[PDB]
Amino acid sequence: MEALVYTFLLIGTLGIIFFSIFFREPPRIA
Amino acid sequence: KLPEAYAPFSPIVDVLPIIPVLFILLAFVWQASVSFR
Amino acid sequence: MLTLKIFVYTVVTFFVGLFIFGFLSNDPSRNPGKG
Amino acid sequence: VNILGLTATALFIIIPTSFLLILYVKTAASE
Amino acid sequence: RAAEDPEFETFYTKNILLNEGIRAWMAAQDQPHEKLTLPEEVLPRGNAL
Amino acid sequence: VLGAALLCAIHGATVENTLFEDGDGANTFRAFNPTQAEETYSMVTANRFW
Amino acid sequence: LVDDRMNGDGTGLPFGVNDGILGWVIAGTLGTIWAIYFVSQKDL
Amino acid sequence: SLTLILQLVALFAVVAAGPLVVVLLSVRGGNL
Amino acid sequence: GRDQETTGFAWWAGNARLINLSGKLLGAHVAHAGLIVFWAGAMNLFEVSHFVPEKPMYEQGLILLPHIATLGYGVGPGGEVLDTFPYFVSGVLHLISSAVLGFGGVYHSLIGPETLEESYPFFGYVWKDKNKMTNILGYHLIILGCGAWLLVLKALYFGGVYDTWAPGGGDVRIISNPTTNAAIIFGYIVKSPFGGDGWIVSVDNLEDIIGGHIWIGTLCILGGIWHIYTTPWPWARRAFVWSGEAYLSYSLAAVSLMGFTACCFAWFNNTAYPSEFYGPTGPEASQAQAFTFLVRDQRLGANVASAQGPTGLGKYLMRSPTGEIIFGGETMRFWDFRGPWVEPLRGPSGLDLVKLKNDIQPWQERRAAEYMTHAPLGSLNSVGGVATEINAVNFVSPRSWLATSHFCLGFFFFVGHLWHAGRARAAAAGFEKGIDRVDEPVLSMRPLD
Amino acid sequence: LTYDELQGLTYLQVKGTGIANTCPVVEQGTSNVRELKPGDYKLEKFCMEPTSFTVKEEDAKGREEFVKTKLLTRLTYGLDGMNGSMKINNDGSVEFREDEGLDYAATTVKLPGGEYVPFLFTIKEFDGKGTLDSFSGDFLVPSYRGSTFLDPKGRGGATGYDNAIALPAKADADEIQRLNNKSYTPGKGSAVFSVAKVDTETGEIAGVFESIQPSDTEMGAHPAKDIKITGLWYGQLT
Amino acid sequence: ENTSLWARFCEWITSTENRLYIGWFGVIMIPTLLTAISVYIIAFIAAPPVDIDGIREPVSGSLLYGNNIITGAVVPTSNAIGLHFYPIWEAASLDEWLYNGGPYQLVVCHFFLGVCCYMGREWELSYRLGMRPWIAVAYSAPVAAATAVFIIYPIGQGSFSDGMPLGISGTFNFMIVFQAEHNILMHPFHMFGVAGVFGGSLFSAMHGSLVTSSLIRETTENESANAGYKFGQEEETYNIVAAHGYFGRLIFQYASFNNSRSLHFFLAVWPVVCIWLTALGISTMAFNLNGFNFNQSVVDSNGRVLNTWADIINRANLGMEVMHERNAHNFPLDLA
Amino acid sequence: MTSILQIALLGLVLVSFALVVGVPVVFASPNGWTENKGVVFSGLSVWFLLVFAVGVFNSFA
Ligand code: CLA
Ligand code: CLA
Ligand code: CLA
Ligand code: CLA
Ligand SMILES: CCCCCCCCCCCCCCCCCC(=O)OC[C@H](CO)OC(=O)CCCCCCCCCCCCCCCCC
Ligand SMILES: CC1=C(/C=C/C(C)=C/C=C/C(C)=C/C=C/C=C(C)/C=C/C=C(C)/C=C/C2=C(C)CCCC2(C)C)C(C)(C)CCC1
Ligand SMILES: CC1=C(/C=C/C(C)=C/C=C/C(C)=C/C=C/C=C(C)/C=C/C=C(C)/C=C/C2=C(C)CCCC2(C)C)C(C)(C)CCC1
Ligand code: OEX
Ligand SMILES: [Cl-]
Ligand SMILES: [Cl-]
Ligand code: NA
Repeated sequence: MEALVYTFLLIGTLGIIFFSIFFREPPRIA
Repeated sequence: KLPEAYAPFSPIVDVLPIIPVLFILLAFVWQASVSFR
Repeated sequence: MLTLKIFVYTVVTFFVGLFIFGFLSNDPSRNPGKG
Repeated sequence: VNILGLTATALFIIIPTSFLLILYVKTAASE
Repeated sequence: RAAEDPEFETFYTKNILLNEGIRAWMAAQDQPHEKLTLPEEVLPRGNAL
Repeated sequence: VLGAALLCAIHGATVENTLFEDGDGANTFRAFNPTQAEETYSMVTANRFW
Repeated sequence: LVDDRMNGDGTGLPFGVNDGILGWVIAGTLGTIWAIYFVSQKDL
Repeated sequence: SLTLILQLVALFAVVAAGPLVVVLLSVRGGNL
Repeated sequence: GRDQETTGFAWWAGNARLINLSGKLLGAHVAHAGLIVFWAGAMNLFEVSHFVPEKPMYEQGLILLPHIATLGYGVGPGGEVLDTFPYFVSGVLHLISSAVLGFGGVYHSLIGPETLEESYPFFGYVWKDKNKMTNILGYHLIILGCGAWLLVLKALYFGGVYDTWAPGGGDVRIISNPTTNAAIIFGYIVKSPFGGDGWIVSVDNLEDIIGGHIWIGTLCILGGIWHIYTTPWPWARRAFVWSGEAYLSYSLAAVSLMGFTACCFAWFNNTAYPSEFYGPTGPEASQAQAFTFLVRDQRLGANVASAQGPTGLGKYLMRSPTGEIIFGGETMRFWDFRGPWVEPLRGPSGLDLVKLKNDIQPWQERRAAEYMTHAPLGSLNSVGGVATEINAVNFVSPRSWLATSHFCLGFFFFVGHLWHAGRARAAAAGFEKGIDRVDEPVLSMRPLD
Repeated sequence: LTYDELQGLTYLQVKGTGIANTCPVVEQGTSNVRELKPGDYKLEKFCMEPTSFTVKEEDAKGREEFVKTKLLTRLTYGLDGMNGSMKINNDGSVEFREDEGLDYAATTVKLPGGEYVPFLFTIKEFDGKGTLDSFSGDFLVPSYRGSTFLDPKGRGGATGYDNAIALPAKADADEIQRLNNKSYTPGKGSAVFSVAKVDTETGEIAGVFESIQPSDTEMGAHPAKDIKITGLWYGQLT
Repeated sequence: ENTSLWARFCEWITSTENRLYIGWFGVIMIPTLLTAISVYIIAFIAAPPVDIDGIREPVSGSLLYGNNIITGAVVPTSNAIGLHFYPIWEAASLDEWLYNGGPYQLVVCHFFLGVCCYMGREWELSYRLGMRPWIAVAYSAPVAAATAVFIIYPIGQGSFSDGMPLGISGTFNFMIVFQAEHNILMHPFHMFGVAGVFGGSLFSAMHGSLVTSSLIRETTENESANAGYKFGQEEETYNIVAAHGYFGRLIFQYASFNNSRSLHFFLAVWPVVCIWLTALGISTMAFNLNGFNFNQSVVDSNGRVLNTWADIINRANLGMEVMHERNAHNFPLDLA
Repeated sequence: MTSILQIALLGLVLVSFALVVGVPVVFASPNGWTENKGVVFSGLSVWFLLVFAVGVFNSFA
């Protein structure tokens, strides 16, 4: 049960990392 | 120990290894004397 | 295990060869500089 | 404990996530 | 889990043992007001060290 | 503390390596004048790199 | 012995090649990449 | 002691040598 | 000297000012070589003046006298020093030669020609002159091959060198029949660097060492002639960067690798770094403690073959993962250690039980006890032992000093290689001073990075 | 490999090969076995090499059997260099005694399911009676852990806390088999040896063995399992 | 039209239009780091216990074996293996490879290769963008530190069991045993490293606070001040002169950094050189050079030892030493 | 012969110190090298002579 929670939290953090990398707001040269 | 004929020069032997350390400090002295030109 | 070792040797050799011949492929010319 | 820690973790995730999602979605609708 | 299973070891349990060693070997000289004169036989130690 | 040391090192390196030329000479520390109204390093290039 | 193992550890083995097929696949992979790079040179 | 005195004399001589060279080149012309 | 206005280099980069001054660069080099030979001679004279005959060299904080003793000067059987006059002569010769080198360096730095290209075309060079660069490299390769052959001549005809593997506890030996087999020689260079293999640090006999030096000398001379009579091929001319800073970066990477390797030689090798002069290695000291506590309890009547520790593995003897009989305890990690005092006790299966029961020599026992008490563990204020031991003995192993210093030097020279390789690439490409601010490349690139 | 050619190789070319864990094989000789001179012999260079580890196990459906394992430790399970004496009579009766040597090897196997079974593969103090084709006997199986072994909480038999001290109010009356005592009572194991090959020119004997012994009890804890070791054995006489 | 296969592959590899730059350092970096990441995640979740000390006494390490995020670790390789390079194909079975600590060596070797090629890739992208190349030199300091704790210290100690465990409580165990055996707190290189991290925090806070203090008014109070900066604006967003004037009036009008480039060079060089020093300290204590041993340094006229704070530290270190590896030592000296 | 060697080595130390202090001074002096040629050559020659003399007298001391 607790291993489920730990693995879920770790993969959720990694998903946030993935989204922040590949779906970031693009910096605009303007 | 040094050879017996060279034993009285042991005091000046004991100072020599620091002279390479003194050279880089001498470079800094020369640069200060030219005001770090 | 020997099959695994052969496969890993092939993989490592492939990537190392890519590295070596990539820097052999006129790499100092791959810059945006002038001259 | 096994279940009170579970609900504490779930609430600590979801409620600030809800707050952040509310603010982000209104901002992104405002471009 | 460690109390009901003698084969369960983690780095956390190793650190707990190390903390016990720190306290026991430090207290006598580190807290003189405690007046702790603990004989060597009661000090937690490992094998041959 | 460790992230702040990382930030200090990485920001100093990024600024020092994204500098504009701004003057002839291999000593870049003389290419900055404190009374100037332009950036001395390329934020666009630093952002692209990182 | 109760089980099989390569027993290649130690012994000062050249590139860790306990079977000549390993040296052959190393040479083949390196030579294939070299051949691609060589027949593909003067193309930049 | 004689050993310590001679070590100190040698130390002072070697320490003063290079600075004396720089001082002499400063007061005697230049090109340093 | 020069200023920043005419060179573009500040005083803290002032040596860069003489990148394109051949004569002054030569003067800096020759003065520096004089400095190196000065340190060699002065440190050697310091070590012989502080040398005390009854104690072994490693107890006296000496790092150069072990080198000359390994060359085989002034020592006898068992590493016992017979005369320190060869060491004194080495120190004096270095200290005198340093004066000539210093005079040459000071001359070429101060009043020599700034550039050698005009009046001395043999010595004149530009960094882009790849033929002249290969000529200089060839001359230096020939000199290095002659140095390796000097080591070979000393080993074969000029008294030999110290063999720690000689029977009875090592002695100075003439090396007859060096290992010239190419398979054996280049196996070392293609060995793994890990435990049990050790790459080239695991060379364990003077025959292999001297045969490898014959190979290195001949290859260096042949490559020197090759570089004198050849020009770099077009693939090399496209692969490399042809400038003084780039050449310096290549040398920095090479000497960083050499410094790390020398660190590992000092820490692990007991053949080229005999324990009689350098003290035991770490593995040697651990195995010596295990052997001493084996022989003591054997003398106390205990059976060292059936005795098991708290874990059940065996207090004195256990098995390596490949089955060899090895010393028990944590020194199992050092089960691949080989030393002159333990290899007579090893049969094909490892530590032989009947040899450990009956065939233990007094010199082996004395070396084991000595090496147990002089393990390479100490503090940087030279307090011997583990960090918890009190200030009683004054000992840090020369192996420890050499390994620590040369790992540090190898790491800094790796960093310097990175610095100079990057700056050489950036200077060749033309943006070592910064972005042009009018032709910025990223502004010409497609967005979204 | 024969013992002669094993001694004909050096430590450098044996190192890393695994041969150091392998018993010598009597390549010469004959299999008559009874064509051996009877008498009193000094058993010397006794060596034992397992070829299989099996663990007695009980499944859900009610079937007991010796299941196959995966050897977790490396080639450290060999016994060699043991000494003793053995008595051979003209009728074929044999008595077998092992005095001392490398007569113990800590081994760990993995059961299907991921369970670790550590045991002490030992043949020490082995009394064996029988015939030349088979003799059975008993040997002492010591405790896996010595009395000074400490658990991850520091508790142990001849050294330690004797209670869980991380719990200021929980060490009493329920973890008695965990903290109140750490038992190191020794066990016994059964073995059957069988001579197969013999050479009377040199006195070397060899054969197969089958042993059943208890595993580790974890210092008075979770009950031991029965380990069945089949393997080869070798030795020299007088 | 440059139709060659290798030319097309090379143009894709060295392309600056990829979202993440690959380069020739990246073609080694990406597979090694992906291998290390995969094995680390799988081992951290579900690896069986590892006999780290080689005394047949395994350490669990993984979540499925009862660890939390703090106590979970990838356990270092068995002491019986030492430095002997244990890959999967050198094991009789995956179970033996897991029991003996093979995942640790796999992850450490691939991580070392990946971070070296990460540094090279940093140089490569700086070169392809027309930048100055020394961000890789700055990144060499954490690379040196990781190499020291994962490779160099196991080399000097003779066993990968002495590597830092890939975990949090494992890291704490590594630190505690390291202090017990080497007195790292009394090591000057470690003191320089502590000064470097503390100074890096101080200088990061100082520089950020000065730049934020001298920000020029471009927005309103209802808007975030960050909105006063636009990405790619030519002009400076803060008053360097005002920030320098405040700093000079704060401590000393001299000993300042009115040159912005000199200031940023200082910010780069201080923590990097100090982390270099402390990584070298770890690497030297790998060969047992240790921190300052001042035990029983102060004695009175009659020779009685006057204990000091160094002696109190020594008592703590004795408690640390007599408890680590409680069953692994058979002989009094901890030479191995 | 030992006293002769000691006197020669003392003179060598003095000449070495004189060369160390003077050769850079003469080299970097304005037109100092073109005027002190004889003095510098005499110092170098007496230095080499003293080195050879000490080396010879070592075999007799
Ligand atoms: C074979 C050695 C070698 C060579 C020949 C040079 C040559 C060059 N380097 Mg250098 N460099 C190298 C190694 C080398 N370096 C290494 C090992 C590093 C350190 C990681 C660097 C880092 C580097 C930097 C950062 C820079 C140079 C630059 C230069 C140029 C000017 C140097 C100058 O004026 O310094 C003058 C000398 C000083 C200012 C003295 C510095 C004080 C030092 C740190 C004292 C250290 C003493 C310490 C006790 C030693 C022990 C430490 C440790 C081992 C325990 C010159 C062409 C410059 C350049 O790029 O110009 C084009 C430049 O900025 N180099
Ligand atoms: C290993 C040490 C080393 C070496 C061999 C050199 C070599 C050189 N440097 Mg220097 N330098 C060094 C390190 C070194 N440096 C470091 C550490 C720094 C940082 C401060 C610098 C920074 C630097 C700058 C800023 C510049 C150089 C330059 C020079 C060159 C011209 C010398 C000159 O005109 O000085 C003149 C100096 C003097 C007149 C005073 C010293 C006189 C001598 C040399 C003292 C030696 C005493 C010695 C014991 C006598 C031996 C006598 C013999 C018979 C035994 C010279 C080749 C210059 C250059 O590039 O030239 C174009 C330049 O501008 N250097
Ligand atoms: C490869 C280098 C090397 C090695 C391995 C050693 C090894 C040895 N030497 Mg030796 N020595 C060397 C170079 C070396 N030395 C040099 C270059 C000199 C000239 C100073 C000497 C002169 C010397 C003497 C005069 C003596 C020794 C002694 C010793 C012994 C003890 C050393 C000790 O106590 O250190 C103590 C530890 C240190 C001093 C730490 C040094 C820290 C580094 C170098 C500084 C780092 C820079 C700093 C932290 C950051 C600032 C950067 C920049 C601003 C500068 C040891 C066997 C002693 C002995 O027993 O001889 C018989 C002795 O009395 N040596
Ligand atoms: C402060 C600077 C410093 C100091 C004082 C030293 C000092 C030392 N280093 Mg060094 N080192 C340093 C910088 C330094 N290092 C740096 C910057 C690097 C690169 C990172 C290295 C790389 C390095 C390596 C690779 C090695 C040393 C080693 C050594 C030791 C012996 C050096 C030696 O024998 O020279 C060698 C001298 C020469 C090469 C000059 C030519 C000598 C000729 C060929 C000798 C001929 C002898 C002949 C056979 C005699 C017989 C004659 C006749 C009868 C035939 C010595 C303690 C060695 C050591 O002990 O390992 C731990 C070693 O292997 N160092
Ligand atoms: C474990 C087994 C492997 C052993 C490892 C060591 C092998 C020896 C490698 C030494 C190569 C010496 C450097 C030559 C120049 C390298 C740069 C280059 O190339 O520069 C390029 C340069 C440009 O013209 O080329 C040239 O000058 C000509 C260079 C000759 C290239 C050598 C190729 C030899 C044969 C390769 C394998 C046969 C390949 C066939 C495979 C096809 C599919 C089966
Ligand atoms: C360029 C330059 C530089 C550098 C310089 C140099 C590096 C120099 C040097 C030099 C050198 C490197 C020198 C050496 C020397 C030597 C001498 C001078 C000697 C001698 C002799 C004697 C006299 C001895 C005696 C004795 C004996 C025989 C034995 C017994 C003891 C005794 C000691 C007595 C600088 C940085 C500054 C700055 C810039 C410029
Ligand atoms: C004496 C001795 C010996 C011998 C040794 C030897 C024989 C050695 C050698 C060796 C060798 C024979 C080596 C070689 C090497 C090589 C190297 C080290 C390399 C390299 C290079 C590089 C790094 C490259 C890079 C690149 C690429 C990758 C591509 C692109 C371009 C370029 C070119 C940049 C012995 C041990 C026996 C014994 C003891 C002593
Ligand atoms: O693993 Mn971690 O801690 Ca370095 O000492 Mn030996 O090993 Mn173990 O004991 Mn002490
Ligand atoms: Cl621990
Ligand atoms: Cl131990
Ligand atoms: Na212990």
